[PDB]
Amino acid sequence: MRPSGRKSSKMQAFRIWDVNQKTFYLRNNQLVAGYLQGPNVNLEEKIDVVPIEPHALFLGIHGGKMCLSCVKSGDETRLQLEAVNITDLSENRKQDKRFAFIRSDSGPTTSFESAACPGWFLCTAMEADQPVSLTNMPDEGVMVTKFYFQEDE
Repeated sequence: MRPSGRKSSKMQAFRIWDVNQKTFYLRNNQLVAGYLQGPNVNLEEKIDVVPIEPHALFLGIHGGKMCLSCVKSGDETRLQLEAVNITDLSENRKQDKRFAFIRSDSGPTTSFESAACPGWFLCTAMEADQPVSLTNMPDEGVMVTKFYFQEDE
């Protein structure tokens, strides 16, 4: 999540998929898993990745100022693209609250911790219909917390 800064100096545009012919992609309000629907490339998964110091912090852009955060739905909290209506306030480091992620990249594939140290846990749906999921339990036969990390187009 960066408001331009230096001109022509590397935009951090990020995309996520997996080697079993599966991809992450936004339709209206959620990043769908594996392979649902994409008729003539009307999706655009490019998000700006900003780190605290060792890779972990937050995500933002998806067309025009949509911030990927751990949002509060009363008692529950899931991954959401909230519309940020301010170009001046953009966090470089930030403290532990329901808004960051620990990106645990084990060489070619990662996992997403939520809030940051406490909060919610790293997975995504297995087949072509449900989305990205910050769950209540680890990988004890649950979902896909082993997904490949790709940059730009």
